[PDB]
Amino acid sequence: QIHKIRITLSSKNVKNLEKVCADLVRGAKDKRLRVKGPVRMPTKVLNITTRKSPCGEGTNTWDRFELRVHKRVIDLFSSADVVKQITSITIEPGVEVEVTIA
Amino acid sequence: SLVANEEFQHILRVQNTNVDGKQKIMFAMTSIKGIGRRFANIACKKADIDMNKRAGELSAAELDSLMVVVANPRQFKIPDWFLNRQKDYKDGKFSQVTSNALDMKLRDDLERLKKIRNHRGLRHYWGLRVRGQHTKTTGRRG
Amino acid sequence: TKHAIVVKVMGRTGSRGQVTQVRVKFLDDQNRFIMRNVKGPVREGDVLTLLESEREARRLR
Amino acid sequence: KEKVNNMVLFDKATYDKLLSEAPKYKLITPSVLSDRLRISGSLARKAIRDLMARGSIRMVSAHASQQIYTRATN
Amino acid sequence: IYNGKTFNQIEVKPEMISHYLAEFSISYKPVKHGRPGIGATHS
Amino acid sequence: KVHSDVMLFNRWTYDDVQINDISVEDYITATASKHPVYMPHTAGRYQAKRFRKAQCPIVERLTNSLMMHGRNNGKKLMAVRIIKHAMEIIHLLTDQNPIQVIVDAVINSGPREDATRIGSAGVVRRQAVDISPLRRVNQAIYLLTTGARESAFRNIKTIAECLADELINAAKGSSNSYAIKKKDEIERVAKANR
Amino acid sequence: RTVKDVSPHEFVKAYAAHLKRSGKMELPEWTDIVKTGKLKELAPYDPDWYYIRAASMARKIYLRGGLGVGGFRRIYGGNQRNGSRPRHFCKSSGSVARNILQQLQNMNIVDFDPKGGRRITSNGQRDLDQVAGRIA
Amino acid sequence: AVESVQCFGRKKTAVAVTHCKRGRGLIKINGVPIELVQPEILRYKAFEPILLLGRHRFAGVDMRIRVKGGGHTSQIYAIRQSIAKALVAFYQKYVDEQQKKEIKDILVRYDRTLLVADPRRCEPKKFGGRGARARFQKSYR
Amino acid sequence: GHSNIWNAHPKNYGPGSRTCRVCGNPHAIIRKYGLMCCRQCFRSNAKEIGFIKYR
RNA sequence: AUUCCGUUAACGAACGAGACCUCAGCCUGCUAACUAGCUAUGCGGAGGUAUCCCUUCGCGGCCAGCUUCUUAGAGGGACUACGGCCUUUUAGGCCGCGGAAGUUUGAGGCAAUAACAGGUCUGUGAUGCCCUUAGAUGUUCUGGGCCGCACGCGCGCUACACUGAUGUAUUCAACGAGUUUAUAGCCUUGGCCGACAGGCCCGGGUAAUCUUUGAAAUUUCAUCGUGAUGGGGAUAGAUCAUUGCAAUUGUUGGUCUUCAACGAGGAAUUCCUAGUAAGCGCGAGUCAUCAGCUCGCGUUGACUACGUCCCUGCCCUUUGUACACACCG
Ligand SMILES: [K+]
Ligand SMILES: [K+]
Ligand SMILES: [K+]
Ligand SMILES: [K+]
Ligand SMILES: [K+]
Ligand SMILES: [K+]
Ligand SMILES: [K+]
Ligand SMILES: [K+]
Ligand SMILES: [Mg+2]
Ligand SMILES: [Mg+2]
Ligand SMILES: [Mg+2]
Ligand SMILES: [Mg+2]
Ligand SMILES: [Mg+2]
Ligand SMILES: [Mg+2]
Ligand SMILES: [Mg+2]
Ligand SMILES: [Mg+2]
Ligand SMILES: [Mg+2]
Ligand SMILES: [Mg+2]
Ligand SMILES: [Zn+2]
Repeated sequence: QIHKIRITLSSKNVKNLEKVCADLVRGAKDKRLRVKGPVRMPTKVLNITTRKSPCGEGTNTWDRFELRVHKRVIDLFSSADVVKQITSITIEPGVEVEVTIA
Repeated sequence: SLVANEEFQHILRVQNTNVDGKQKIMFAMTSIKGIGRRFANIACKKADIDMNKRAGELSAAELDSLMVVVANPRQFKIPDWFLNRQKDYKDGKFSQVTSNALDMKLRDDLERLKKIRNHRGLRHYWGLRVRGQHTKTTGRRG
Repeated sequence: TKHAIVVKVMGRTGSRGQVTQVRVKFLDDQNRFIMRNVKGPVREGDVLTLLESEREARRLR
Repeated sequence: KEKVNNMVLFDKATYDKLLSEAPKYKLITPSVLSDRLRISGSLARKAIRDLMARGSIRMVSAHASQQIYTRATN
Repeated sequence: IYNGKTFNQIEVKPEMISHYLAEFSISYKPVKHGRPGIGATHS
Repeated sequence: KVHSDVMLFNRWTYDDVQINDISVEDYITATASKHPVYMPHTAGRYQAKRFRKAQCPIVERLTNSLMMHGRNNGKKLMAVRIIKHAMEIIHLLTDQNPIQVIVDAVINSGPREDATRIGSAGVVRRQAVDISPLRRVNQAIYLLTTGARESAFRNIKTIAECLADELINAAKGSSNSYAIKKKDEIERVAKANR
Repeated sequence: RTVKDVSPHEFVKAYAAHLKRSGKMELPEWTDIVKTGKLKELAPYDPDWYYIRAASMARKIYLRGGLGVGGFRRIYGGNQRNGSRPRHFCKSSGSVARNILQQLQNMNIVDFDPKGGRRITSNGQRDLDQVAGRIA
Repeated sequence: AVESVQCFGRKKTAVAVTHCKRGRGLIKINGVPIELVQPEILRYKAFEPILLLGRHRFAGVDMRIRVKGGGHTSQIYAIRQSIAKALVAFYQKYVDEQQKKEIKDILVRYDRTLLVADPRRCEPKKFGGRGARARFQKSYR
Repeated sequence: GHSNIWNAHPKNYGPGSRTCRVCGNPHAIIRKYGLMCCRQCFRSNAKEIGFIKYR
C-alpha cells in the first residue's frame, strides 16, 4: 500500500509557492513519510515585446513584458489516502496543485 | 610531365567558340554557351578525360569524345533533370542545347510568347522585368 | 637629435586638447629644461627624442 | 597595366633554370617561384613537390595556406 | 476575360494552351512617362 | 643575463633580445624578464586603464593590428598563424632572432615628430609637435601592418610573406619599407610645417 | 591504441582506404553525378568521396550510437549562399547517408538501435580499433 | 577511500570540469589525449599549466576533463583553468601546503586567469540598434 | 444576401480570419500564447493579465 | 547628480537625483533533485601483455554515495574596507596590495514642474460636432489595385577577392517555441522511397521527460593562381515539387543553363570606448505559404582615447536687448 505520489506545484508567486512546498514537506515529515524534493524546474519566462506607441509616430520604443512561471516537483512514498489528507491543507490563491501516480 | 609537350595547343576551337588552352579542361569547356561547371564536370567524367590535364594537353580525339558526350547525354546515362532543355515545347525531348542552338531556342520562346500577346511576352517586348520585381527604384538604366 | 626626460606634465593644450604641454630635462645636460608639446599619451618619466631642441613650446590655443 | 603571362606548363629552358637555381634559394614558396620563374601557382606547387621528391630541398613547415621550403644543403 | 474594368476580347489559339486567361487580359495600362512634376528632385 | 624557459611558439627564445631604444624601451614587451608568453593569444583586458596596453606583448599587438578591415575582424587564430609563418620566414631569410627583428622594425618605424592641426574656422594651419613613445610604438605597429596588408592585397604573394618582407625591410632603414617611407614623409611634413 | 587516440583526419583516410580495399561496398551508379547536398555548388573533388564519407560516418556511429539519417544530414550540412540574400544553415543530401548506412549494415559494421538510429556492432568496433592501431 | 578532487574552470559560457585522482600521470579530455586537442594553434594555451610546472608534477595524477558550452577558444581556456585549479586542490588536500603554495605562486606569476575566472559576459542588446551600443544609422533628409 | 453568396468567401486563415478578442480589430494581433489580443489592447491590459515590466 | 562639505536672512520641508526593483558576474558554505548530473562499483563489447592488470565505450542499482558540474530558493559578499599621496583637521580625488568584482561592479526598468495646436478619430462598443444612412460613405460577393516605371532620396542585403572561392575532413553555444488527435491540426525523432525539392509509414512531446544526440564564422588538407578568373550573382530560358479555394503580374523552394554593374567608391555623412566596434550564425514577432525587417540570443573578437569645448548642442552664473508669436524675433 505504498506508491510514489507525484505532486506538481505551479504558481507565479515565488513566496507563496515556496511556502506551500514547505507546508507540504512538513506535513509529510510529521507522518514519518519519505519525501523527495522539492525539485525546482528552470523558470519559464513568457516574454512579449510590443511597441509603446499606439501609432507609428515618434522614436520606436518597446515595452518588455515578462510573465514568470515557477514549477516544483515533490515525490512522496505513501498511500493515496494519506497524500490526499496532506494535500487537503489550505492552499493560497495562485498556486495550482496536481497529484498523480508516477 | 611538367614540361609542355610539342603538341601543346594554346587556343582551340569547339563549335566556333574559342577555348583557352591554358585553362584546365573542366573550366575551359565552360566557355561554350549552354555548358556550365557541373555539366563540364559530368562530360569529362563520362568521357574518361583526366581532370588534372590542361585544355592544351589533351587530343582532338578527346575533344570529339567530349562533344559526343555533350550531344548525347542520354546515351551516357546523364539524367533528364540535369539537362538545360527538358521536355521541349515542340519536340518534347530532353537534350543539352549549346552554342547557337541555345540562342535559337531562347528566340523561339520569346517570339512564341510575343505572338500570342502573352503578358510575359509583352513585358519582354517592352524591356521590363518579367518575374514580378518592383521597378520603381531598381533596374534604372534608361 | 637629443633625448629628454619628462619631469612634469603641465597639461592638455590645443583647441581640442589634442596635445600635452610638458617640461623635459635633457639627459646629456641635466641643468637644461625645455618646454615641449607632445602628441599622444604621455606621463612623467617618459623619454622623448627631440629632433631639434631650439624651439620653445607655446600654448596652441 | 600589363597582365602577367604566367605559363601553366614548363618549357625546357625554364625547367632547367628551376633545377639549377631553385635549389640555391634561401626561401622557396609557390609565390616566390611564380614571381621568379614566371609560372602559375599550380605549376609552382608541382615544381616544389618535384624538388622535394628529388630531395634537393627541405620543408621548414607546411600549411594549407602556406608552404615554406628551403635549400637542403647550405 | 474580365480585367477588373472591362471584358477584354480574345480568340483562343493552339499556342496558348496550358496558360492562364489572366495572361491575355492585361489588368493595367502600360506606363508612358510625362515630364516630372514638382518635388521629383532636390530631395 | 636573465634566462626564461618560456619559448615563443616553443621555437623562439626571449633570451639575448634587448631593446636598443631608451625612448620606447618601457613600452615594448619583448624581453624574457617582461612576462614572456608562449603564444600571442592571451585574451587579456588591456583597455581597462591608460597605458595598460603597453604591458601587452608586442607580437600580440601586431597580431591584433593584423585583424583590420571588416572581413578579417575577430579572426585571431588566422592572425596568429600569419604571425607564426611570417616569423618563420624572417628566421629563414635573416638567420637572426625573429623577436629581435620585430623589435628593430618597430623601433625604426616609430615616427618621432608630427604636425598637428591648429586654429579653426576653416584655416589650414599646422604646428610641429613631438610624439610620445607609446604613440610612436602604436604608429609603428599600424604602419607595418598597413604596409603588409597593402602589399598582400591583389597579389599572389601571401600575407605572411608580405609581413615578413616588411619586417625585414623595417628592421634596417632600407627605405624600401612602406612604414619607413611613411615615417619619412610624416617627419618631412612636420619639418616643413615647423 | 584506439580511434580516440589517433587524429580524426588520418583515421578517416586510413579507414576509407581500408573500406575501398575491402570491396564489399556497392557504390550507387549516381555517385559521380550528385552533389553531397543542395547547399553545394559542385560535386566532390575527390573521386573517393563516397569511401571517405562512409569512413567518417562509421567513426561518427562508433562515437555515438543513436544517430539517424536526419542527424547525419544536419552533421554534414552547412551554410547555403542565397546570392544577394544572407546565408542560412542547410541540410545535406539524405539519400547518400541512407545508402551509406545500408552498406555499412550489410558489411555488419552497424545495426539498428532498439531506441532508433544505428549502433556500432562488436565487429565494427574491432575493425575500427585495428585500423586505428595499424595507422602507426 | 578514493583519492580525488573535481575542479571547474569557466570562460564565457564554457564550463570545464577536471577530475584529478591518484594515477600514473595521464591527461585526457572527453576520453581523448590532451595532445590532440583542437584547434592546434591553441595547444599552447592548453598546455601552459603543464609547461610551467613540468610533467614530473603531473606524473602522479590522472586527469579526466569534461567540457561543455561556449566556443572553441572558451572551452580551451576553461580546460586550462580547470587543470590548474584541480592540480592546486589535489596538492592542497593530499600534498604539503608548501608545495601547494609553490605551484600556486608559479602559476599566478605567469597568469592570474589560470585560477581566476574572467567575469566578462555578453552585453544585452537594446532596441534602436543592432548591437549593445551600436545604433541604427541616422538620416536627417 | 443569398446563402451561397453572402459571407461565402472562406476565412480559414489570414488576417481576416482573426480579430482582437477585446476590441475586434484585425490588426497587430498578438497570437503568442493564445492571447489573441491586438497590441494596443494587450498593452492596456497587461497588468491585469499578469505581465510585469522588469526591464 | 540642486551629490555633499560649508557660506549664509534664512529655518524647516515636498518632488526630481540617489535609494529602489530585474538580469549577469563570486560561494567546493545551507536546502533539495529517476523531468540534471558526477563518482565507484556489477555486467558486457573493443583494444593492449588478452583471464588477474591498463585504456575507452554501452546497460542496470528509488537500499551505492554525493551535489564539484546543471537547476532554483534562502543567505553571504563590496563598504573605496585597507596602505601611500593631494585636498580646508571637511566633503572628496589619484595610485596601489588583496579581492569574483574598486568607473554608481556592468546593463536595464522606473523617472519631477511646465509645455508642443508634435502623432494617433485608420486600436478601442472611447468620444462632441459635421456628412451619409437603402440606387448607402453600412455589410457581403466577383475581379483588379495598393507591387504599376524616363527619374530623385532614406534604412538595408550581396560584393569588388588569395587575410580569398570551391571540395573534403574536423567539432564548440545561448535566449526561446511547440497539438483539436479527428487516420491527422503544432515541434517533429526513427525507418523506407528520391539526386534535390519532397512523399509514405511507425511513433515521442500539452514538455529540464520528446524535437534538443540541437549552428556559422572558425580549424585542417587539397584544387584554383592575379585572369572580372573556379570573385560577383543581377537578368533570363527550360523544367520539377510544396502551401493555398485560387500562384498569372514568376508566393515560396529545387536541377541545368545565361553570367550584368562592381577592380574599394566625390562633395558630404552615421554609430561606437570592452566581451564594446566589427564579422558569424541561431530563436521569436509577423506566418496556410513568404524576412534582405524588428525584438532577443550566443560564438570569434579588435584599433584608438580615457581629453577638450574647435564644430554641433546641453546645464549654471554674469552681462546687453528696441525680442515676449520670444532671432525661423
Ligand atoms: K526600373
Ligand atoms: K595575397
Ligand atoms: K470622431
Ligand atoms: K489594432
Ligand atoms: K563646445
Ligand atoms: K550644470
Ligand atoms: K548694448
Ligand atoms: K531682461
Ligand atoms: Mg559557359
Ligand atoms: Mg553545486
Ligand atoms: Mg497638429
Ligand atoms: Mg504599400
Ligand atoms: Mg530603422
Ligand atoms: Mg554541440
Ligand atoms: Mg566569373
Ligand atoms: Mg561564386
Ligand atoms: Mg551627427
Ligand atoms: Mg515590417
Ligand atoms: Zn484590441
